[PDB]
Amino acid sequence: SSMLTKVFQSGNSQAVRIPMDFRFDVDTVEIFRKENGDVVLRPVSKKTDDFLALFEGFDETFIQALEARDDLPP
Amino acid sequence: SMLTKVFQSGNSQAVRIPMDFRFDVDTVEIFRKENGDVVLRPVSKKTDDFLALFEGFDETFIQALEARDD
Amino acid sequence: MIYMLDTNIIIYLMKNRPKIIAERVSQLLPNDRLVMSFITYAELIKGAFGSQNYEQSIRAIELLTERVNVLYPNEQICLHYGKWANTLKKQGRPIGNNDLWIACHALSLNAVLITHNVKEFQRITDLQWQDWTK
Amino acid sequence: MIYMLDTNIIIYLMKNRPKIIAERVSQLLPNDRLVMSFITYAELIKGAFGSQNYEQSIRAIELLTERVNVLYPNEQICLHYGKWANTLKKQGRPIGNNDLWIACHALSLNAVLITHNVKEFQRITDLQWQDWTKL
Repeated sequence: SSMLTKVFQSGNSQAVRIPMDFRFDVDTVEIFRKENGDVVLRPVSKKTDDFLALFEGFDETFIQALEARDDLPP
Repeated sequence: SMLTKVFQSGNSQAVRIPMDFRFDVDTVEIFRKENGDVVLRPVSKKTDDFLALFEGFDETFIQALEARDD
Repeated sequence: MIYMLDTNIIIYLMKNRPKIIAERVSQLLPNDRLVMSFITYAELIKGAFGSQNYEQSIRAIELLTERVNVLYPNEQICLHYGKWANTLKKQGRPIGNNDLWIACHALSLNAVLITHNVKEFQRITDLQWQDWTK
Repeated sequence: MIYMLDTNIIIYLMKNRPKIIAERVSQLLPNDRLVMSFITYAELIKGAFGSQNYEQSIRAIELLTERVNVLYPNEQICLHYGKWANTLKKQGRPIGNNDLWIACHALSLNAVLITHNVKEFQRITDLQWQDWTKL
């Protein structure tokens, strides 16, 4: 027992509609691919979700500038 | 008026101040008047207290702090 | 206990967002506190100015610090700094200056510093640190 | 007005007793204040540990800071440090890290920073500063 659901474009990316039968109660899931081409989604805990969300928002340019610590001795 | 002695202190010269002419400050301004006399004028109370804040530090302290590296 | 995220572990968290470290955070007891030093916050602001979208970066920082608060020190940071800056100068083994300030901030709080750069910080022998990557 | 003495001017004053400084101090109004950054106080502590007589050095430091109070940061120092650290990255580290923290401390207080022989500070174009050893 399974359903069909739609792949669609959102922004510059791809996304899949989650029917309510399968709704997640977190905002972040782990995603991996099995040998057969199946993509598997496994939610994280709510606490891990809320903590790791704090580091969403920092792009590569920011990481570039931050990594450039140029932290010389006293 | 009185007389008093010039002497040497370490590598520098100094003058003895007789009791009647003692200063209440650790620092005086020294200058030469138009007739060549040397004048010792005590610095103000404010100035003396400020400069005193820096007199206690010895050369090992300064040598270590002078190494800012930065 | 206070747990202080250093600058490098916050870079790691931005590059790799690993579940491992989220797990360790949850283990923190109720009266515990998760924080960063003002040093690290200043480095985050620097990155915001060196990034493509400044307003975006600043909003990311503001959200981050709402949960990992920025702490500002008192005189105890300077006592640890003088002591360790001298010790390491005599050793000839100085560490980065911002890292030194960060370490002494952690000492002044008797905090645990969370870092993925243990070799540098091990030189500060009084420092409690943990690597939440390893 | 808040006058923040940087580390170089304090070192200078330990080695010299110059007239120019007496005059500048004399010009200070009654609500004017002399302070030092926590950065500078930490460097003072470091000199004490590197000095022959630790307990005398600490005593002299206590006397100094009773008059020249140490100030501790708040959020504004970090905003200024982030801006100027970024700008100064292009210019080849012309300012030492502790000097930069000190400058940003003065910026965060809108203090006038008092220095000796740190012309680099002119690159921080919104910093108010003065060399009280020169005319």
